[PDB]
Amino acid sequence: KAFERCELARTLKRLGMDGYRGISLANWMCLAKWESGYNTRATNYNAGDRSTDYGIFQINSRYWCNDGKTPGAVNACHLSCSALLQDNIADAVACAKRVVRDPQGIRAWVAWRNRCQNRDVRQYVQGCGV
Repeated sequence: KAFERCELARTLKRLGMDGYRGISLANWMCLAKWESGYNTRATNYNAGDRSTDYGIFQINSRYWCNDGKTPGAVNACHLSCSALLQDNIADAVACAKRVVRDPQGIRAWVAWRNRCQNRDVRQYVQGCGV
């Protein structure tokens, strides 16, 4: 599913992401925008280390979800990576909450540091009613 900007903003708000572990909704929006363009079926295989990024938040198979073909993988979210490809993002959000509970927080995604950190991220939620 390809989410519309404001549709996603309201959905994440309802799922309790606004201010989760100190992370504002606009930051989560900036993350999803740059990671997948708000698309839930987005996947990216990393030939270099044999892992794959799944879904709207592009969660990696080495630490977070199990896809069976990633060497030395752990499944911290206790989810099949398949779960991160659903139209309903409830599982993806539960796993993203798990990711940020680690010391790095939102910094775990390098794309966040490149395109969101120290930037005006208000634009991602403007006019959405959140």
